[PDB]
Amino acid sequence: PPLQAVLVADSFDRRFFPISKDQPRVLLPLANVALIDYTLEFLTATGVQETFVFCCWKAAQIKEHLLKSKWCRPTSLNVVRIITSELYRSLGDVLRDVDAKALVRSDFLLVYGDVISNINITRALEEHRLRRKLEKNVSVMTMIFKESSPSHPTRCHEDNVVVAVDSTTNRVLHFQKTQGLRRFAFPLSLFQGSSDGVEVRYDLLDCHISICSPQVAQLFTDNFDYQTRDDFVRGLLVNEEILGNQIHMHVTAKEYGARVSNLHMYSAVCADVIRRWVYPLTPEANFTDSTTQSCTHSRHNIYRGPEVSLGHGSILEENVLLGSGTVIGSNCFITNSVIGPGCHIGDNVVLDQTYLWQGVRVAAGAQIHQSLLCDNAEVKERVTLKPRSVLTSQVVVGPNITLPEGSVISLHPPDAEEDEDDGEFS
Amino acid sequence: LSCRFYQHKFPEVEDVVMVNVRSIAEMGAYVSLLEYNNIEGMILLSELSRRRIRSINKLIRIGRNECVVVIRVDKEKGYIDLSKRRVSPEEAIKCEDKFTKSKTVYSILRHVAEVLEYTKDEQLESLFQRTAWVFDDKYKRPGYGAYDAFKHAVSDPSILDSLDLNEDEREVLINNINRRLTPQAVKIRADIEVACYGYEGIDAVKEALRAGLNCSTENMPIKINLIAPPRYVMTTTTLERTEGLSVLSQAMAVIKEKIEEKRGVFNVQMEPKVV
Amino acid sequence: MEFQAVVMAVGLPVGNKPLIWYPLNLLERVGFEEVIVVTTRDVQKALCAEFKMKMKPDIVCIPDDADMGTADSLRYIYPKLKTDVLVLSCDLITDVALHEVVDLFRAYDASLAMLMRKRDFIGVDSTGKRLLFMANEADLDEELVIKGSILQKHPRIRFHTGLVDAHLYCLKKYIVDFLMENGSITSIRSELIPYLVRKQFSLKSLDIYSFIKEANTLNLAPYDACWNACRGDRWEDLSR
Amino acid sequence: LTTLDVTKLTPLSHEVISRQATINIGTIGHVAHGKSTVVKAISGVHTVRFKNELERNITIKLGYANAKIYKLNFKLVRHVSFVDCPGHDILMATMLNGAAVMDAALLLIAGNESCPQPQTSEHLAAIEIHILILQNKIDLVKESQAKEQYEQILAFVQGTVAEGAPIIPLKYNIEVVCEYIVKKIPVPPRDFTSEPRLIVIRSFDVNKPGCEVDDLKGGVAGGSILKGVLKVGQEIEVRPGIVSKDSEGKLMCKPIFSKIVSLFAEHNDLQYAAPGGLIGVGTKIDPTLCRADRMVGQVLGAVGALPEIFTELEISYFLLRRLLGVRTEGDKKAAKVQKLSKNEVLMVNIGSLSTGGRVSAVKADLGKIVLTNPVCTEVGEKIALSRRVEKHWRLIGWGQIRRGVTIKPT
Amino acid sequence: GSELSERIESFVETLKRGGGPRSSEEMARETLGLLRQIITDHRWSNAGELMELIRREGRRMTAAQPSETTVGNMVRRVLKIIREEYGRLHGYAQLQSNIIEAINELLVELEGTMENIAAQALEHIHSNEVIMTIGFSRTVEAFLKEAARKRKFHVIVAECAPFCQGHEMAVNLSKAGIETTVMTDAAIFAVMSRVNKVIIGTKTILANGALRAVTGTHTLALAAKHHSTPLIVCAPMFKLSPQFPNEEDSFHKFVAPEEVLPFTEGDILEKVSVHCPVFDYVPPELITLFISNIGGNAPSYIYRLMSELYHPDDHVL
Repeated sequence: PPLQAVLVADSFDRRFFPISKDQPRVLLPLANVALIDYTLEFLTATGVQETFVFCCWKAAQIKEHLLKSKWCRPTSLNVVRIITSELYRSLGDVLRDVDAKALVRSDFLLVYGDVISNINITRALEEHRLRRKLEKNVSVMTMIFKESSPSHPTRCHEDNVVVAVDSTTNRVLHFQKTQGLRRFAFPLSLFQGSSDGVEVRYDLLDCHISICSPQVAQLFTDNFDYQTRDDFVRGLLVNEEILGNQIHMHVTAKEYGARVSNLHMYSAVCADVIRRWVYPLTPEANFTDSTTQSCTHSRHNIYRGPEVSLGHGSILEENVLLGSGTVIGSNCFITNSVIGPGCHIGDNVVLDQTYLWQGVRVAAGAQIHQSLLCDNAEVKERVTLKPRSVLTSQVVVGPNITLPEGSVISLHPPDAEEDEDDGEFS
Repeated sequence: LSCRFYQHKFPEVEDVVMVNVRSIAEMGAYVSLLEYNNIEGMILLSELSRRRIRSINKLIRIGRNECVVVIRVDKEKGYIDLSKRRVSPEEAIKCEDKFTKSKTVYSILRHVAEVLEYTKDEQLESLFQRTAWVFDDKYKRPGYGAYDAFKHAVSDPSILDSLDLNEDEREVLINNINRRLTPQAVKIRADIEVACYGYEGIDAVKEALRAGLNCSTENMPIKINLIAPPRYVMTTTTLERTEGLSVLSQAMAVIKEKIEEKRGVFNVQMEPKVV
Repeated sequence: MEFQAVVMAVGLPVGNKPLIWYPLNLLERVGFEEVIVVTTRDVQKALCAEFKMKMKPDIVCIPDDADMGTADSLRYIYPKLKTDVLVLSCDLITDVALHEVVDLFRAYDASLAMLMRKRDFIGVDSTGKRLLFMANEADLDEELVIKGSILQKHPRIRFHTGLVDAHLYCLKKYIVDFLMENGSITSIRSELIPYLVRKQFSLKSLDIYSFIKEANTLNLAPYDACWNACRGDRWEDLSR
Repeated sequence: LTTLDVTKLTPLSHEVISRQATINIGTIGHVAHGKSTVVKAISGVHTVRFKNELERNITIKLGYANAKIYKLNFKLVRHVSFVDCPGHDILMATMLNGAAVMDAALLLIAGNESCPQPQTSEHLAAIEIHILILQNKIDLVKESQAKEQYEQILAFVQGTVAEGAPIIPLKYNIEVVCEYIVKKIPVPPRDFTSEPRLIVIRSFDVNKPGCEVDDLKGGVAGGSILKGVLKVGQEIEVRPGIVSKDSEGKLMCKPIFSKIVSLFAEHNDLQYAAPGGLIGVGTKIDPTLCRADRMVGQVLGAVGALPEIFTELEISYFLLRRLLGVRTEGDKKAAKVQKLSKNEVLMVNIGSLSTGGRVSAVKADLGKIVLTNPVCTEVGEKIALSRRVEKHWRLIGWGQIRRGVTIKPT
Repeated sequence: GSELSERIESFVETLKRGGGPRSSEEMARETLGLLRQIITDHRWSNAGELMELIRREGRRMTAAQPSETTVGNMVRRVLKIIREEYGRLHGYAQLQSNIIEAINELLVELEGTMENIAAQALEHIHSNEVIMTIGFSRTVEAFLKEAARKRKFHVIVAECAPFCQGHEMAVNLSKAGIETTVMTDAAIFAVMSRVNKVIIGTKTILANGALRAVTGTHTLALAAKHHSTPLIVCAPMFKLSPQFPNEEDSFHKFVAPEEVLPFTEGDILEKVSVHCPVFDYVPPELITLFISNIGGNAPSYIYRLMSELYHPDDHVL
């Protein structure tokens, strides 16, 4: 049987604002490569023969971005199907559109468009097919989690996930998040329904690579109230003797898998990509065959592109990526940072935990900590940036203007905190 | 209990033979001629390749079968000079196919003599000369003629009735030939998704299925089955699978034309492949 | 001396042999040269004369009151204990090698170490030895609650449902000191378990350990487990 | 065996020539999986078995069970269709959405106690509407059943203000209840002269796996006839049809016309089919177009029904304050239907069409619910509105369709 | 045609994603079959046009994976074979069948490599010997498992910390009964006082006699040079590369750091820098002897095999 996949290239939450008002979240680059390219490379290395990409907002930009990629070439083994509609606004709308179109056949993957992973899930699909052949198509969804300590900066407090499963047969019995909960409540019918074994798990980072049966689309066609994934599992687990459908689980300990929904998830996943945690998917390997993204791997995870033209006194110590044509001045100090292609850096600067995208221009004397600079940006001299600052789509910051900790400045007034100019004061 | 493969005990000059290397010496590589009752030959050190060869063991591979061309033969001295340099890949493939057909004929006559319980090698050689070498001398083709006569006798046994070996030996040879060289069985299965979302959808689907079943040739019935609601399986259990795949492709094209004439889609879920 | 074994009798020798003989024999096998035994007075205050008719080396039988509990039983013998307390019961015939719970009491320096053998839902850490939670619906209004600090410090907790308490504990000195300082406890099986399980969820803290055996099982006070006691003693007491 | 034919000009509801589907008798009580056993004791356990599949919508679909109540080698005159829907709120939203639905309500009462499930059943029967009370708790003591019948008659005396005048306190009791239902429930007036509209509730596939090329049965749909008469050979008109969004925008609904090859009920039905039963039509439809409950929610008209496929319906939002008859011992703000918030899913049950819709906009008298699937009932029909309270779809309000946005492709 | 580029792109992303196939002799056979498919599915008038073509696809195939040199040196060996045939035919139309039969000769040379090393293996093993190896390689385990047929000795298979592949070598040599001792990678100088000689494999032999191999073996070579024990590098001649060590810093292959420090370590993974190089560099002065299928060679002789198998005009590829 072939391997189908559904890719949700539009996560419908209002989190990357107003970064998403310029370019959708799946087109934002971690290290000069968009997230949909990472997801398509993960799907092609998985063994998926056909994908179904779904795009709602700014969909023409996504289409013209991925049409010139590696996966829509005729030499691609993984064929894609670009499906767009201005009507759907949720993941359940996507899955009921799949059920109305009848695209998949059996045992299809379901994934978002901003999932970073390198898991080969053939063992999980073997277990899912064996359970479907044994229980006569009773088990429906096989969720995939990664073992992780809860103190890790990857899993933030917005989507820390605690489950209650079986350790014998790996079926999911309870699922909840920790969105503002000090004491967690668990039901009691899971112990009476399974007296052979039960375990609670807080060590599971959610990768959102839930491989499914087409009964997921059936239940999404029936239940119109199921808006997204955790709605579906929270409605499926509390109703067991009606619409039985026991969800099973797979745990990965030797491969990486995550997604992004914050600046924190973006920064942690980017720091894991630069520190090669998602090997083989590394920026110097150039899994997307493009001459403007190939790099060379030096010591201490220093990735250098072509024609960089470093200056005297500029030191790169740890986890630095330099794109194509980014010029760097003298006496610089860059660490733990990703620099885009075609940038301009001044003199006597520090850049730690920062994400500079393409086309930016940094003047001399600028001190940037833990920030994010989007495309075509600019900053003058005598500026020092604080942690968790967002600069978005050519915002100019004038001299003698230090930003606070909470700082998001964009061209849109009400979505950001302010709108800047040649002078930062109004 | 063994014998040679052809009526001659020694190969002719420039005749490519299939050998297996038994040992390596300084003068060359000692081989055994598998189609001439394991007589000893020698591939020369100068004839092992067209390139300068430092050592004989780099390309000998004692235990591997190889095609070598005969350069010099001496029936009195017992010297057979062989050469791997002179043989071409086309001649190597020809010698491999000829050795495979001659080994199949040798196994068939060995099974026939084991059924006849002829423990003597002279009676087995007389059976060889009465079954295969007579056809090889009549058609003037060693290996090809006997295999062609056996492939014709597996279909029409009138060629086996001309052999005057015995009353039971001819029947045992015909049974061994029909059990060894007559495995004419194949199943070219294919999946096709033909449907019609129109007025007479099921009627046009049944008409396309009847038009596909009507295009089935003789001794090759294209059996259609409903594997799914939108998908169908068009199997064909018949011999000559190179023609059976073409017949299945023609039936699928006729079904697609009958589906498109009645305003219905017709996708090919699977091409014509053997089961 | 490291331990002072205390055998409880709260409602007894109804079977093929005396019910007091198996715990005492188990104790007198591996050490335990002096045993403190508590007599029963709820059903009848005359079993102590039946307790002094055995052939052990040394027994300490004391009279007790009728309306009393296990926590009151430990508070009654408080000025006569100077070391760690190892609590037992009468209706507990176990083929389990006793040294596992004592090894877990010594190796990690635990504050309480207990033995179970396959109602009360328990949660024990993935190592299989240190417990973290235990509760029943006799005292729970809500279904089940888990503290956040024990999930931050221990991310996976294996829960068990069919485990029953064999009533073989290992108390320290300060546990019995706090039990004597807090007279509100009457049943120590529901007091020393749950309060110490709550206080362990605080660095510098206390350790609680448990051994889940798979060799035999204990008995009960009622007649539900009185039919298997003779079948256990007919095939397990031949080696002892 | 029956002796029906295709010779009919003006049939009646109580016609003895059909003997397949005469009237419908709804049932809403305090069953908790007890009404199916009562319907099997009244009609038959394995009597209704035509085409089974995987249970897709258990609580959203209503199950019909035919019962040929005979009298006197017995003689049959009228049959009753037992409509046992899972969940009393689904049967209440279907009955209170127009006309000719749940004609003979049967209040399955229990002689054990007077719990709140019977109060919710009485509230649903009052919101739907001829009631038929029946005590199901058989095999009790005489004084205990007398006190329970006194308590039930005291509860039904408060029920007698609205509709509370049935009286019934194991096979003999079922036969007496069947005789009382045959003597009490009158023949309801059904419109036979109109066009046949078969609202599909559960579709099935009659083609088995690995069938022959010529022996292919496609599109064995199943539903309920609202009004009219459906004959074999008439071209049915699926008004919803195939909804396709391949134009990258507003989805177009192509109506697929299919010739009705047969009208197959639970028994071997004739060519003519009347309303008041689970009418099964095997038409000339493809198997992919009519999969397992794929063609549900489609109004299978006969003469080109006027109801067009609406994508967004603006109706009059009129929600109740509390739930009808649902009040537990706690009642800690549970029976309180909230206002229609934006982007909220609602299960609008227009007659038999139970379609989901998001609340796009509403200003104090009218909510413009954008439906997920295309629905086509009428331009001013009584549309209900439900909401999942706690793992169960419960009714929250009713209204009248004030405006719509129609679309009809070809 | 198109199927050629299908197979080429499949080979390219197979090398890009993981190790497909597992061992190297199958990969060399795949590379030679792909190269004969490239020379049998094209049209050319001069040999230089096919030379530029093969240089371009060699650049592509080594840009797929710069750490694995077998495809690149196989492309370079095919290039030198084409150059030798053009030189011997220049001093025209029969060139293609000559390259076909030369590739067939290279395939017969390549299939009988490990068994030739096994045939010459008895010239390096005496009775009651202490052998220490590193990593896992089928050549060295075949070497030892057939050298134990007439001799009795001891092999100490030391595991490597990123992927303990020496456990497979230990359970494969223990089935033959060579008294296998399993140790870690930290006790090598702790056991170098008793190891008589070191018989290891490698991944790539460099042009100056140096070699990249499984990581931790430069430490083993340093300890064996300290104890003056001879080193036996049982290596075939398709792992021979002209790539110099100091060349654009593209030496080591770094993999995911999960095998060194797991993801369940805590919040301390953010402020730590974990590297996992699976290969290591050994200079030729720490190597005593190479064992190829043509015999034993010195590290002072790798330049002659380099000039005999490769051309200096094809080092840039």
